[PDB]
Amino acid sequence: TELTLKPGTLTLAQLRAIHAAPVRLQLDASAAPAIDASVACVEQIIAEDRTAYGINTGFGLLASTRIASHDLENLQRSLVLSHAAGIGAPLDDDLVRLIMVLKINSLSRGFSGIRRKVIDALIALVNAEVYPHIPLKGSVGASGDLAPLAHMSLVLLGEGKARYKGQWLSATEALAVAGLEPLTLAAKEGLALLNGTQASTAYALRGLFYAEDLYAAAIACGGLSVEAVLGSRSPFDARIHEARGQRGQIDTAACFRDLLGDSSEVSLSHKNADKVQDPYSLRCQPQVMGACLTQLRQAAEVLGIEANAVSDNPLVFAAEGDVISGGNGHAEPVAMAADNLALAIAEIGSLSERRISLMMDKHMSQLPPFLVENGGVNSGFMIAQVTAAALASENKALSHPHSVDSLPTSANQEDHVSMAPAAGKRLWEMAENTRGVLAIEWLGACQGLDLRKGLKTSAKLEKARQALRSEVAHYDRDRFFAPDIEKAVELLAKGSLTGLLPAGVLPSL
Amino acid sequence: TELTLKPGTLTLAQLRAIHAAPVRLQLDASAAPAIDASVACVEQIIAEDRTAYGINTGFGLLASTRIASHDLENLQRSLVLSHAAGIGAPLDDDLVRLIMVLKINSLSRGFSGIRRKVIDALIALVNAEVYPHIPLKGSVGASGDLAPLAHMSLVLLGEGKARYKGQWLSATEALAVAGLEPLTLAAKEGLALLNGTQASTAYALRGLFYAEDLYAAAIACGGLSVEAVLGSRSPFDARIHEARGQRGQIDTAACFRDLLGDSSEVSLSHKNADKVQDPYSLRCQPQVMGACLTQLRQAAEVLGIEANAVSDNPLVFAAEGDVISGGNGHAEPVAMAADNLALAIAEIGSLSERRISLMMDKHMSQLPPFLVENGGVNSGFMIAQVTAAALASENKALSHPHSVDSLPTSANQEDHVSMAPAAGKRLWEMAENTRGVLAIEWLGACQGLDLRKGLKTSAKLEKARQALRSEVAHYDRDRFFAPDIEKAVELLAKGSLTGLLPAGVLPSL
Amino acid sequence: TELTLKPGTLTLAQLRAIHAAPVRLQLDASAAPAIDASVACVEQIIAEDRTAYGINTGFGLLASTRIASHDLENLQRSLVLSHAAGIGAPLDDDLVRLIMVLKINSLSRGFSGIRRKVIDALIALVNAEVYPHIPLKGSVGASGDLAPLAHMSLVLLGEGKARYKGQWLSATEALAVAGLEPLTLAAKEGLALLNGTQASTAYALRGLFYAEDLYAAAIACGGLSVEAVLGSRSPFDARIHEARGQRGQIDTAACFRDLLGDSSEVSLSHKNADKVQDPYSLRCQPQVMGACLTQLRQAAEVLGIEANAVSDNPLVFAAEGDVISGGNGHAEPVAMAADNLALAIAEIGSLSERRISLMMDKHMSQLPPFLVENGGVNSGFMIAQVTAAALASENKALSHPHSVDSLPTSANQEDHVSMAPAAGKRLWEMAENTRGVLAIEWLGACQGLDLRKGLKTSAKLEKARQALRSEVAHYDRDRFFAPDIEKAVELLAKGSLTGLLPAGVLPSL
Amino acid sequence: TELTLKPGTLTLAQLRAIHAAPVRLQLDASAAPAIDASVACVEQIIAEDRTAYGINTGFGLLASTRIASHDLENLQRSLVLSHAAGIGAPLDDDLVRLIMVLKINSLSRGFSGIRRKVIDALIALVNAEVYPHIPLKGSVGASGDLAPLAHMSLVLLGEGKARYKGQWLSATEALAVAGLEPLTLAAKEGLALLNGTQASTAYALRGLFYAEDLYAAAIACGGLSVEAVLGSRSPFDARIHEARGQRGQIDTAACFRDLLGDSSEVSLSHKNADKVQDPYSLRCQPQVMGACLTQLRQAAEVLGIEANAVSDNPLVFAAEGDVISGGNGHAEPVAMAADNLALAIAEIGSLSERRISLMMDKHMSQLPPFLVENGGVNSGFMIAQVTAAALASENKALSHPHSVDSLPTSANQEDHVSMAPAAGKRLWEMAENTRGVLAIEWLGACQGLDLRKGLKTSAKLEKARQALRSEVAHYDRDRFFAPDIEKAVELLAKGSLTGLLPAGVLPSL
Repeated sequence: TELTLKPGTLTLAQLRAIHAAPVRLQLDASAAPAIDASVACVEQIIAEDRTAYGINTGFGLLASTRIASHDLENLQRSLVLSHAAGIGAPLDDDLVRLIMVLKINSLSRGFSGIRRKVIDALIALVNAEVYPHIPLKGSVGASGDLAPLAHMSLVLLGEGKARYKGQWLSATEALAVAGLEPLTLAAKEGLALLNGTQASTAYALRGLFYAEDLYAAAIACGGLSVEAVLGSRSPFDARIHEARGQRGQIDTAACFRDLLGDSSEVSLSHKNADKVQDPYSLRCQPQVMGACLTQLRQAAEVLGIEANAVSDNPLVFAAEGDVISGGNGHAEPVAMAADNLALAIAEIGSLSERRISLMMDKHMSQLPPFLVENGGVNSGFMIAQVTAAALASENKALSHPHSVDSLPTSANQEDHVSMAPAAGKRLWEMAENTRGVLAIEWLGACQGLDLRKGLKTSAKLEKARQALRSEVAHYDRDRFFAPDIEKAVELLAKGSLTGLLPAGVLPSL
Repeated sequence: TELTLKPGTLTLAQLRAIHAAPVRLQLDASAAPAIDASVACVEQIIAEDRTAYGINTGFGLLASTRIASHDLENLQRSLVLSHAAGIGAPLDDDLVRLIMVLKINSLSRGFSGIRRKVIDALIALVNAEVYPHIPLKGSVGASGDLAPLAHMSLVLLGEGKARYKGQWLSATEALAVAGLEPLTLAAKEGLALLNGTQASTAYALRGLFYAEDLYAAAIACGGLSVEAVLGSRSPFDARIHEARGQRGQIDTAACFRDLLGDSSEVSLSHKNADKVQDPYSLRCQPQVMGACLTQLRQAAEVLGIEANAVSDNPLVFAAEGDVISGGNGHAEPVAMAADNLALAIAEIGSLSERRISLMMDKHMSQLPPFLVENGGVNSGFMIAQVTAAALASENKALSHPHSVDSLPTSANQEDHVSMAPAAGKRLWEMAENTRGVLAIEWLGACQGLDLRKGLKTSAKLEKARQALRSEVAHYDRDRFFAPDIEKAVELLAKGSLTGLLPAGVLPSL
Repeated sequence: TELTLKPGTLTLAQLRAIHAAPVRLQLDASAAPAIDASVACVEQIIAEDRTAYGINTGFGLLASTRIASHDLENLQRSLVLSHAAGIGAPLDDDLVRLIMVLKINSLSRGFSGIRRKVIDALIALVNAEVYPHIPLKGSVGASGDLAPLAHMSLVLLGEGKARYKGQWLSATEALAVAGLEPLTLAAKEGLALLNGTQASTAYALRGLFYAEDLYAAAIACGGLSVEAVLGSRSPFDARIHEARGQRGQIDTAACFRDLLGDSSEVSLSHKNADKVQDPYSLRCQPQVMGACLTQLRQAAEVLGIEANAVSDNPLVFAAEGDVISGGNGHAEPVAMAADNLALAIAEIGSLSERRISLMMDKHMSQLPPFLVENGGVNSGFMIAQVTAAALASENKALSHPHSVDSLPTSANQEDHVSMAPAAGKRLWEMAENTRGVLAIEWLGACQGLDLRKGLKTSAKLEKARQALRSEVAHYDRDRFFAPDIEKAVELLAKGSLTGLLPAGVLPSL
Repeated sequence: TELTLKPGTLTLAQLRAIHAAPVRLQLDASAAPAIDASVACVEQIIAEDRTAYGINTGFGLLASTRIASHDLENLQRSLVLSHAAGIGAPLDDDLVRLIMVLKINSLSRGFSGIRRKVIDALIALVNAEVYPHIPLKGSVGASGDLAPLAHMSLVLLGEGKARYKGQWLSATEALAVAGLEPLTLAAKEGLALLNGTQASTAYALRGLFYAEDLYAAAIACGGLSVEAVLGSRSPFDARIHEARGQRGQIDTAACFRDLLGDSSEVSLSHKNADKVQDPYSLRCQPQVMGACLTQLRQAAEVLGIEANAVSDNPLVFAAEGDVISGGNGHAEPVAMAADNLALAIAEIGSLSERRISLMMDKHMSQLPPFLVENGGVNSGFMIAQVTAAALASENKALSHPHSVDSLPTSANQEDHVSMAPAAGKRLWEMAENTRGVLAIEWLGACQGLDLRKGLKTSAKLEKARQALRSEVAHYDRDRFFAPDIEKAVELLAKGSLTGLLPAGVLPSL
């Protein structure tokens, strides 16, 4: 798991890996020159007793006031302490890891004027699997994610706390595990740490990875449902999608053709396989899942760029000798990317729920009502369908956009903000909702196919069936339903179906 | 502390108490007649070989078919098992208790035809402080809260699991704690347990109780903020509110006058107290908070009725010998009550946030910028304000209504539902958001008052100052900020400020 | 139509009539003393050279500075002219009248310090049916409906324009139609006219009247649909609704029983009336429409009061000789009331849409597919149903609440506002959507009942059938569909079915 | 204006031109072979008495049943008549034009099996500027825009009505104007006309064009606002945006640099140009407007493809001799493109409002309060600002996604739909809101720059001042404000500032 980072070149697949599992990283040697050059430029500005806002200038009245080196050193600590004003649930370690790596990535490009040694400290925490406490809420994604990044930065100073092996350690305990001792920040370093969009970006990246996972599961589940109700393959005909010209849809049908094949034992099992027209939940899968693929591709485009962005402030341009203040802390693009992903995740679940609904209806599924025999006496999947409906509906309200709101802070200087952290975070729960729907679709279609005694579907959809049946049995007589849904959900969360989808379809896969 | 329950007569204050703390209850002697008559009618139907859907009919083709009663018993168990298809986090014990008591309340009115012994089993679990596991999601609040209620009912059967003294026990161990053994259900009892609106109702009642808590706190917090910035008392003059005629606003201004009084040491400290106009976030508090009061009163009224409703189906009318199938499981009124509460919770937070923003602006507060001295190098409350902004903004999307959505379930027999569980559960997080804003407002105004060296506000507001300062000190120089927010939040959560509000203002207080 | 106004006592029924048609009004003689005393108190303040903000002070630098009387009058003009900065479509005459009468109503209570003669001028425009141009957008309902009330007030000054007999006139031409000459305003008079919540309130009252109209039509439409698909009357049994205890639902089922009766020739046409269970869209009509009724009642309570409110600023209390600045211009209660009404109008239409969907499904309706004979070649109501689905869906997004948003204006002086105008005006379009759905249900049910050859429904529902068939014939063979829907909508808009409803059920009826 | 249409190759710039103004078009000679082959494939299927769904089968019972050719002509008429079930206001002529051209473009690709004469008829109507009546609402954008396209198609049959020179004519008169006589449709032709996404796509393309128009105006307005308050040009430094890597932001800052230049007479007027820090509303224009550019680009990509799509059903593949039923009538990609455009239009307006708020604040603008001198008695821009706040706030609710909603229609065969028409049409009003805000910003910045006596801004920004000042004078003393806003809005609407923006930035420009 050893990543040698060339700053600014992380790929979405690399980000997914960093999000998914611990990492051992090292900065590429070629990053050192620009990083050290940046610090040298700050050191010269101060050595020449020059005044540079964000570098050695104070605040408010002192904003046009050079600062005594002792006080400059002190100002750093005070900024981090006061800015660590976040609240709510701790982030989990995988997400904290991602955030730390994005900050390392950005700092290591050499425009922030921070000492290499502080970057090395963050790298050491990551390699040691020591994860600073970071509370979920507080950032508005403008100037940066000041509070969550400040909470992160506390551990560096020997403040706050960090998790190691699932247990909270004091910063000193935690630093020691990393082979570190508390740091003392210099000019510009507090700002270099607290400014930026890494929390916002990390929140949205997890939303993306979830959206991708659910896309991949939905193609396999949708394939099984088609098979379970003896659906047609004609909706996936390449000529249909070429004639439309929508690329998400073209690629989506291609995926369906890949998992389903030209036919199967089960589909060959009935004289007529298309005779009657299929419902839209089946027949329009390429169009709807195609619209979702494009959506998440559009988001991923924006987020993969932001993961490599230089997002602090002000920026140090050592090549010019320049220090400049811009607005890259404003995470507006991130906020809209998260609101875009919301549409994708919601509609993936909505279509799956209608496929479940379809399999529940005797007049449409060519299956026993509620997917069970002895129907007078058994309810079978009846309430599972209800749970799917509850989950799906939830996503309509959750899809309301956060990127359209803003409140001015600090006497109207921060007078427009992105609300990107909120946008990204709601995607995690929408993904839980859509994950439960798909898990119930999975259960339904596999039950259904079982009822077409001994008949098999395609090679990849048989693997999908086998993966489920490894944990949950055919539903005979009524039994406690919930645990089956729990197991299906966990399987999906573990990416059990992801490997079935053709590679290079999804942005980070 | 012993509740002697006359079914159908629980008050909002009793409901708050059950939600807040354990309960010991017993049915009033006057309850037996209706209960016994109800069961007798069901027994008579079955004895008279009569057919009654929901009593002794099977399902589907058997909807119009009497069932071999021995099969009838099994049907009850199959219903509970298959209907227990809920998903998500376990509800906490306080909410399970409330749900159980609501179901006891309803069944004990004598329209459900259930055996007293089954009510008694539930009463024993409550009194033994044994709380069946109930998953958060699944119900759409139409037919009833089938999934959460079935999970609850599993324990009665010796299935599922229950929490005791904070630990999960097997159903049989749990039952034994309560002095019970597994039950065998009889005719209509499965449906009597599963149908109804008790989960939805419980969810929205927790939402009301939080909304009331936050209202009370906001009156005190807003009172401190007025004093901190040397605001006027003129906006609260009773003649202003009488001339408008809105009762929420009239009662709200009366509370403000109660807590602030006609003047205080602090207010008498400045020559002019009204000369200049105060901003709307001050001047319009009775108008905005009064609107919120009304909204939560409108909701309280609906939920207080629903807490005493007979909500299962079909209903047994012993007096006429009738069993009738209706739609009382449809929780539409609860769903709209919860969406109504959302507006209150959001606007209480929005107004507090603007009061916070006011306190940060030197040109508005007559206080040091960001409420701290040594401004050159100290940020003070600067990021806490941002956090307040993030929390409040979140509430805008969260207030999108759930009561306006619906999906047809079970082959379109259940073709319209309420989505009340979703509506009420989101209030809990909205309340965390607003609670956070108010904690920061509380922190700001006490800080700000502190800077008016040695001056006191009114008798009640000084107690509010006292409560906080017992956990969180005055902010001198920048320090780790978040722990102070945590502490103020917890204080608020514990109802530290609720007692300051005058009697008989809030529905359940 | 002569209304003799006793200010502050208008009823919801009186407000409906004013909204519905031209009015001829006059002030009750008993109102003169308080109005005249209010003016004298202002004149005394001015004469005693006392300084009163809102009365004789300028603005900003002059806000606490008396102004030369010559300027005092000029100030009045500049306020109206500068404040008339609204935009968008002209309000129609009915709404302009409502707003005018509301401002007459509030001014006439004698707390505003305005000359009776200006009130008289307004009354004169109303009675002459001369309606000032007022643009739709601009107000945020905080301080008042400043822009729309400024536009209205222009005409009093001989500025702006007014509609008479459907044509725009110059203000001078317009004034002369009303027997008036351009007015010159005195101290406090500009604020008295522009401050207040009359535009917000008028917008929300029209939404209420619409919601009410749609409620009544939905009871009759719901009743026809029950008859068309041979649904049961049992869901309306009074005992069911009594047992729940919700007053809206109790009253709603009373209405259904009123129009349906115990039975009908059609209902008696089919052996079984309860055998099979009705779909929720039928069976839960009392529960859903009852929730809607409660909502619109809760809204009505708040708006009927606001219609009688004294909402300008500052307020003059001649009895004490006091002038007070308060926040009555903040229309938060009206904004929440409108957001509440949104839930009602949306859910009335959602339930209707589902009933339409039921009538289209041969497996549920017991009617030919799509309600026409010769289905192999006729599409019948197939696309009309789609149109109803489009209309219902729109209302989900339109139901997003406006009362949860705010932007600070006037340098954070007006730092919290209500957005009530936006909240109320969207209700008109939501009503248009729900009216379309109901129109299509009406057409559907009458068609379906026609197919029950010669069978009659109840006496009031046959009246419903007759009202439609007088304009729209039975659908034999496919024909241009749209003109049918247009006619049904227009019929509903004109209240063709409102008279069927029992009196005293809806707030203004 | 003579377009020679090569089917499937329309560019966004061509689509803009078609939306903006009348067109004379002709089919390229290259289109005939495929058009003719498709028809011939259809005619041969019928001549061989083979059975083809959507070609020669009836409906319902006849779903698998050929039709007597005479009846086949009748079935086409019945389809158009019954499907013309739309409702609401008439679309404007420009939009009807765009729809007709899109339908011609699609049919002309030769996959629909429609006679060239039917295409020629639509082309004739377009060339004659005869515009069939089409009602705004009814379509759910799945199967197609059946209702609006049927309404359009009526005229072809000698039914319905059409607008010519602003007047409604009967279909036959309209047809005569185009040199036509009523047509009789052949097999599959009704479906070929009614199926597809042309209405959906036309509605969203107008939103895109509006969004673009407002982007362009916003750069010029934002530029004037920077100059008016003496803002810095440093935020636009290319190195800042290069370091982030976002292309939308890069292109946007480039645009700001183009319009502003390195400096101006006004900017050189003040010693310091960056000294003081600018608010986010200024400083973060590249970041926020860049995110908006990206959003509309992502939508334009999808819509550009969709304007050229083959979207009816079923499709005729003459090459193979195949007729296939697919889901291209499902307009999901268009629904999401519209919801995406909503975020852009909202945030452009939001940023514009905050710049207006900045300009009103004397502590922030370095200009007189409310942009007027003699402030004691003049209110100046004070209420214009409130109007902008109202408009901007409206867009938050309107931004709620429509693409996340769906209802099953037509007996559960159309069980998932896109709601693309609603999604696109809400953009038109959101653009009116944002246009109003930008108009007010324009007025304010020019007012303000005027107050920097005699000083000029950049070459392009002076043209912007000139454009406005040609219709609206400097604001001296308070005056009727609204007409100035109307005039500014009209100027913007006519594209007055669009030409200032560098070429190659916006998708259709």
